[PDB]
Amino acid sequence: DITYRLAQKRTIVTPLPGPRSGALAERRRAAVSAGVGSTAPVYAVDADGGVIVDADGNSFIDLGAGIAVTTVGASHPAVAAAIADQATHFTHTCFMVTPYEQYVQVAELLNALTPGDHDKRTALFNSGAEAVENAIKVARLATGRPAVVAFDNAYHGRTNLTMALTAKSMPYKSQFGPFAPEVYRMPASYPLRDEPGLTGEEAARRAISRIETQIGAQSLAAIIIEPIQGEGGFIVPAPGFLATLTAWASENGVVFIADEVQTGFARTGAWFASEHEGIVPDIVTMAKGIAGGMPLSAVTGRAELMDAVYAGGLGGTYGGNPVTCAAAVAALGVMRELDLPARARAIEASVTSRLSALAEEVDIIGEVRGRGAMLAIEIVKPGTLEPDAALTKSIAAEALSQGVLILTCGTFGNVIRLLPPLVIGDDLLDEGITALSDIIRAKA
Amino acid sequence: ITYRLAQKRTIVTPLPGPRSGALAERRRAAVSAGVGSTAPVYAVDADGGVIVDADGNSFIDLGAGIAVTTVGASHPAVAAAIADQATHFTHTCFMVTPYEQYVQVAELLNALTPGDHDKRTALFNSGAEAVENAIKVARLATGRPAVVAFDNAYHGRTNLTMALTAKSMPYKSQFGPFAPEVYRMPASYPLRDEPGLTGEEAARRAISRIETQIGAQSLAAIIIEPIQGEGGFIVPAPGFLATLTAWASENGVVFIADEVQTGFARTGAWFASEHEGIVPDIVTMAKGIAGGMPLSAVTGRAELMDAVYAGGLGGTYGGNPVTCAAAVAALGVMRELDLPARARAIEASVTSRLSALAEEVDIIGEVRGRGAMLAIEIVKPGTLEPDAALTKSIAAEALSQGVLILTCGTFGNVIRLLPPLVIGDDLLDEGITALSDIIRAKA
Amino acid sequence: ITYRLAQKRTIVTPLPGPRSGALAERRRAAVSAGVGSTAPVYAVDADGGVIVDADGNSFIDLGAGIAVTTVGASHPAVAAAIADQATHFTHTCFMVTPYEQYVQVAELLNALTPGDHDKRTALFNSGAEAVENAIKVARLATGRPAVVAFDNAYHGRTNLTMALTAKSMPYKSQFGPFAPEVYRMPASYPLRDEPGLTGEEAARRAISRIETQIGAQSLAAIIIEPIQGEGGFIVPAPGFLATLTAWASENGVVFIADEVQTGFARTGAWFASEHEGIVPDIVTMAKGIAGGMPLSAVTGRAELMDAVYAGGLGGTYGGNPVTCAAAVAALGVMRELDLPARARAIEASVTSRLSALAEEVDIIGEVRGRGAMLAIEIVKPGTLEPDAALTKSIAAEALSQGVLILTCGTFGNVIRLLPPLVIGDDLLDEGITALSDIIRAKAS
Amino acid sequence: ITYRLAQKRTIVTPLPGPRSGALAERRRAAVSAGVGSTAPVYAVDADGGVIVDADGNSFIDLGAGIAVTTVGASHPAVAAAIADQATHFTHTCFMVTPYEQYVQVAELLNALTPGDHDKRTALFNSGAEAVENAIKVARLATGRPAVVAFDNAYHGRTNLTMALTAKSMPYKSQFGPFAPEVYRMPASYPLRDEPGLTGEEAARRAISRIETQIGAQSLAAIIIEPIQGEGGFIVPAPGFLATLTAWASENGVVFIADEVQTGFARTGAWFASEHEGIVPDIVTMAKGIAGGMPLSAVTGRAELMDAVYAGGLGGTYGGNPVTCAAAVAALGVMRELDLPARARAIEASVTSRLSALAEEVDIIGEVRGRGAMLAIEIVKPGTLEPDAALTKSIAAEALSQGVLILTCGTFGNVIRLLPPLVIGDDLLDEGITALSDIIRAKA
Repeated sequence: DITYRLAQKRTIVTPLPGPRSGALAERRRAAVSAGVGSTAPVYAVDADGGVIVDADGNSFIDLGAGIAVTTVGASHPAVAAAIADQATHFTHTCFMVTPYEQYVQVAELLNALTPGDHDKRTALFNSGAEAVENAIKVARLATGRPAVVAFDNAYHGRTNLTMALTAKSMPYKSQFGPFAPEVYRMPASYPLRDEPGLTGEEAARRAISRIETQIGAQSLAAIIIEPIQGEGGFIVPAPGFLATLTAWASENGVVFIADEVQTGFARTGAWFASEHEGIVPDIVTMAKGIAGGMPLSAVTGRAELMDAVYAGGLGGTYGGNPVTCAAAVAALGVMRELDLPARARAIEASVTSRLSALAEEVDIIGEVRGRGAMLAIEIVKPGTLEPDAALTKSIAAEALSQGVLILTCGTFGNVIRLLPPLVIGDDLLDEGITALSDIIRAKA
Repeated sequence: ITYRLAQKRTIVTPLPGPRSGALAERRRAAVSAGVGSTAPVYAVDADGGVIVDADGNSFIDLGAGIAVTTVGASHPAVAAAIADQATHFTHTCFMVTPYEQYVQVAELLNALTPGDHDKRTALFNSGAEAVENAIKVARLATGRPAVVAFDNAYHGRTNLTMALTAKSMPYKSQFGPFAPEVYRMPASYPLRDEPGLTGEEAARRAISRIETQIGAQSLAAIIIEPIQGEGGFIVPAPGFLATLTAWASENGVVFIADEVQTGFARTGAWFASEHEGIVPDIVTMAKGIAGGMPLSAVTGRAELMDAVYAGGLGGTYGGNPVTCAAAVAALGVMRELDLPARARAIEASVTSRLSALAEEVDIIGEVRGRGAMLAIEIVKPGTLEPDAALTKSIAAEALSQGVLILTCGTFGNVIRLLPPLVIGDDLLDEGITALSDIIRAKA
Repeated sequence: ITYRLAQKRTIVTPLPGPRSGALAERRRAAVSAGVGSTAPVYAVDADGGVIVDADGNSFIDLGAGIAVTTVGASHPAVAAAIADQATHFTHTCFMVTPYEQYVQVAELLNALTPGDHDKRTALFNSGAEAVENAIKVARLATGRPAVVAFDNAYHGRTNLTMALTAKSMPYKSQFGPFAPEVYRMPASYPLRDEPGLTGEEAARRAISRIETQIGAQSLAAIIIEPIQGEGGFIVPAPGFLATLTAWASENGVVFIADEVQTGFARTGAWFASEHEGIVPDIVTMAKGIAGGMPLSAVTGRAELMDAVYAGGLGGTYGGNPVTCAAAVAALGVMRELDLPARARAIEASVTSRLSALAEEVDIIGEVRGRGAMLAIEIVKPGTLEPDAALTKSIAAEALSQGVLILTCGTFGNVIRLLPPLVIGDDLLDEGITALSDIIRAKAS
Repeated sequence: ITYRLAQKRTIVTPLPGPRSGALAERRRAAVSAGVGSTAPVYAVDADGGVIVDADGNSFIDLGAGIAVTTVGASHPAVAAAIADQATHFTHTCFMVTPYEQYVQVAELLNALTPGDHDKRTALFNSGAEAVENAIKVARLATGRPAVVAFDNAYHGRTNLTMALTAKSMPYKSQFGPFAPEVYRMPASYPLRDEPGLTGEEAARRAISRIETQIGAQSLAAIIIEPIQGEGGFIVPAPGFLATLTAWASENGVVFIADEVQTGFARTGAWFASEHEGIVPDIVTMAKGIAGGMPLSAVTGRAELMDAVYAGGLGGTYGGNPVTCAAAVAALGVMRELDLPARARAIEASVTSRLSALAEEVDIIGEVRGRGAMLAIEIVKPGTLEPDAALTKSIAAEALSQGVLILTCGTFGNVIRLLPPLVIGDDLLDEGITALSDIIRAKA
């Protein structure tokens, strides 16, 4: 039993964008860099439960959660109350100047929540990119080795190094280099497009062989991978792939970094997606869902790695902001109290079965995949695995016109993803999935 | 009657006290040793010119969280704006579903930054991210690879911002290899440069080296702080920056003023670039912008900022709507209270006291800075040999006396003053007197 | 052919013998341990198909000093040209005072390389320097930063050529960090790729990855060996290279054929590119060019080669007049004796013997190559699992029997044949019979 | 000494003449425009102090092919050794089948380089390859990433040696991005540095910057030319190099003396390091080593050179046996004729003439260099403003008079003298007089 602040309804009753959104768009185009861009042409005034309400009073079904961020809802009252309260005491002291309990609380929670029973420590930053940057810093300093491996279909951020680590050039990297050195890309696992029948273990062995031939373990500080590749297309590795990699890394003194920026915090039907794989990452990176929408990120890793860095080596002015920490303590509480991991598993069950039935009735769905509330359909030309990015975009755009916000992704631009807030109601989620299904049938 | 906390220095327990000590045991068990903190006490409230710790001690705050809480660390208008926005939405991702608060901040920054030309803004979370994105814009817009940064510079802790940062320890050491095609040049450091060197000559020396070693046709950008912050509050010789900007303009090189620390009233103007009469092609901002909340900005010529293809400037959290609400409020407070004028008054009163102290002792090599960004460089008597150990000792003794004062510098020997601009005259005077007494004792 | 030395295999002392042993003691006391040598005997003469050591042993030379002494290691016309030029001048620095010998080599190479289009040449000393300068031309001419190299590639031992080289040990390990904006892609390796994979499809896979991860607009050059040499004498599937060159041409990307090892009669044509029907934008050359002397060349489209400002391509020694005289003489010998035809005859006779041998034993996974650049890949029986130890043991046993045969391979399990093309039928037959007997002994 | 060619100037056709003109047409049709040549005439013979062109003109050679043909460009012992080796074998690849000639050169260089400690050598083809391999040894042996090079340095035209080289045009521009973790530092340039700056202080300034910006624990190597060649024949202030080598030793940093240009009799000693009293950990060599043939060498402490795993230093052609035979012969000639002593005599006589000339004109800012590596820096009268255009015009006019003289310099305003050491006194004098007359005419 969840109580909502806003009516959980889809309501589209003006042109899109409406008049007030249009006036805002004119101001936006006059003031904001064209390099930014936005998926939706409407401007938000409220977001609660499973809806976004725009400046003209339209109410959209939110199947994006701000790209997997507002897992607890975009204005959860406990999160809002924690934010307001902390801000009355202090917005900022800089933890590296005058520390505070809120940062310590978050570190404690994350140390306990991440995989493994071993001794761990945490450092907090603002963005997921900063978390990745700092995990790489820890691995390089602790091992004394220079190279880092990242994978095909990877996405890790928009800083120079996280661009280096990211696989796709457009729109993340193109014209923004040259890039941070000693980053090597390897093949990972992509079941749909890899050789038929390839096992996870064999996919891992092929990557290991390439690493040994082309880099050498003695020069490799770290392997970084997303347990489910997010922007690359919600790619779930073949069973056995990740465990095979982690075993090799452990044998070779290489730090294994699981990038759980998108998969972390209930999203995949577990606290962390690494749990489904049985792996215990040496370092985990986190952001998005952590703080109920506020800018917080985290690096949680084996104590001996995290404490290898000299005092002052991990830094930043804002990181572990006390208001964002208060938001995180509250958001993590909500996840526990409402058992949002269980809710994600319920969503996997109901949505995957609907999408699988839809795939049998049309010919444009190449695969239904994902876990928990991180689910996707890959869109292809009938009778092939040829990507159809144009159709993907058209489906997403038609859904928006019908009042349902659905994101896309993928190395080839042809994946419709589903990232609802986990506090969405059954009826509104069903309405959104039905609207999408009708659009897919119409296109097929 | 107006402040929320008592504007008093109150030290009535050992430091750290018992509640801080218990928090510190927790902190050492949970938080990476790579982080570290200046103070051993844990904050529960910060307001006006004070920080109150978990044991009820009250410290005079001459750091502002490293130049961040310019409007105070819990300004009630900032607090109310944060609270209010959070009830509506914490986040939609501006790149997914946009919102007015981001647009408002962009409008405010386009208006506030130097120059009357057409500008656009993009928002991120940290100062390092702002610098990263300024470099991305310059590189894409010019089609050129190289970037120049300077001796004594500091720009952040990401791989590229480490590359752009001069000092290795603790910012860079063991964290490379670093982003390529970054070239370091000499800038202006009047105390330590050749006696009588003009800013124009210092700039011509840098320009000559740039032309010889890089070539304008390969250079996307020159990035410099108008007053170098972590490097030691180094104010360039007059004429230096204008000489550089003129060359950059003539050669199609993007000039980026990194105002992350200097920006927003701090130096007695909205931006420190104003003192120099320069109009930077791009300005980077963070710290003071949002009254303590994590927001950063890149404001630049429209033709540069709009050269980037849609989706090329990105990030999930950037321009967070709660942080934007905070910024709108914080910028309002700066205007309403005329905090630039306040910084100018602080410059006048504090610089004269510090200059008098410098004549009285023999360990102050220079008093420098502008507005409420003021510093003394500590040296061995009769020399300009840095004394970092003494610098550290003075700051630690100040802390034991209830006054939080930060240090910095390429050579670790600069005591800096970064008060919140809402500090009262009497409490600021008390803090400066306590510092002066400690400096006299050490000299 | 008249030979200077008796074309006989003669092993009549311990190996190494006493005089080689005294040289080896001096060598260990004076020469870096980082260098290393395959053979423990010290050369005093090399002619036709033999190497005569300091103790009078005569070895059958199936290596040609790693594909260098194609015209033989002391051809009298090459020696005469070297002697004559040294009497006039050893060096003036072509960039200071030019000379006809450099111009003559440039003219010969412009004529001999693929295509009828306008070309220019620049001369250097080593193959690595040629590759460096081909990359310099491509980067300057295109104004683009990135370069693509491939799995199994080898291009040299300078920092950038190490970057371009795939295998870490012993070429790269501990010698970084490496030159930036080098990206590695899969090429074609028929034995180890998916069974049935066409060259066109292998090329499409590389192209897709290049488009996704780099973007043509950032790509100055693709560099590939037409037959990968140190990587294991890997011949691409038919259609692979043409598919690449077509894409490169369409996208303004400079295509560089690294013919340092394949060049000059070696593969049964002047250039291996001819077998593929491709016309590279730039060709890099060294090894066989100057009958053993240190010369290398970059020959490319005039518009590319002349895009570089005067003084931008340089070096003190490059196009050394004595080495140029050697090259004019060597190229003359290749023409006069029709060494490409001789390479074709060696392919016919040796490939059929080696293929018969492969049916008789169970440790030969593949016989491959073209002309006199031929290889057998050694595997564990009934598998494609590499056997580097056995490969090494075969080569070592051959050396003990007076036959110098080199190895190579990404996995260290390729026995290669690189005879001088002036070897006699009888001595070549003897060498192959000795190798076969050893392989038969090991297959039991 | 007896010569093969007439030791005189002979200018009896237009320059270029008809045969050189025909060759130049062929050259422009066949050779990349990126190469370029100083002289428009084509060589058929070079011997002693002269170069004879395709039309029978004879030039006084004051360049030695850029400091290469120190023993003369066709010394008969060198030519005979070359001929003789080629009849036995041109190449076996030392890494496949080794040979005595490589061992002989390694032994000679181990003995000749500074210090009495245990050393080993590896051979390559070019000076750039020697520098590449010295950096490889230093990085592997120390396990550290960074390399320091200096203002005004030149080390070669490969990607990494371009990175190490200071001047962009024509060595680097548009050829990047460059090998990472190369840091440039100031060295010593007496003419243009602060008046009175000591070498020790110049080194202390570089050391300070290194410690601040890199940290010894990340620094594999410092590489410097004992006299910077292409940068303008810059001789460091006394004490500079020794101060650096002391610091490197104390901090585990490999010090590499790049003697590619200074090496082998050129500066009045076997190696220019001798004049400075330093013992470099690694020396790089090429140019004069093999009497014009393509050989280069890396000679270093045994513990450093042998730290590299077998096969880690390589190349197909390196230590070519014909080039090794040339080197044994050339080094023999240098010993037999005491060419280091000859270089000291040249220094004495030429420096005194050039210094007198500098007193008489107003366009020579400095006379500098050692041995037969001598230079005049050309400036605008009453200033140190470079005059590159005048420098070029002097060299061009000398060529028209039958004297081949090279230029160089960071600012393109240095006339250099690099004669072969077998040039006769009368011909060298004639060359210097022709140059002097031209310089007088210009002043």
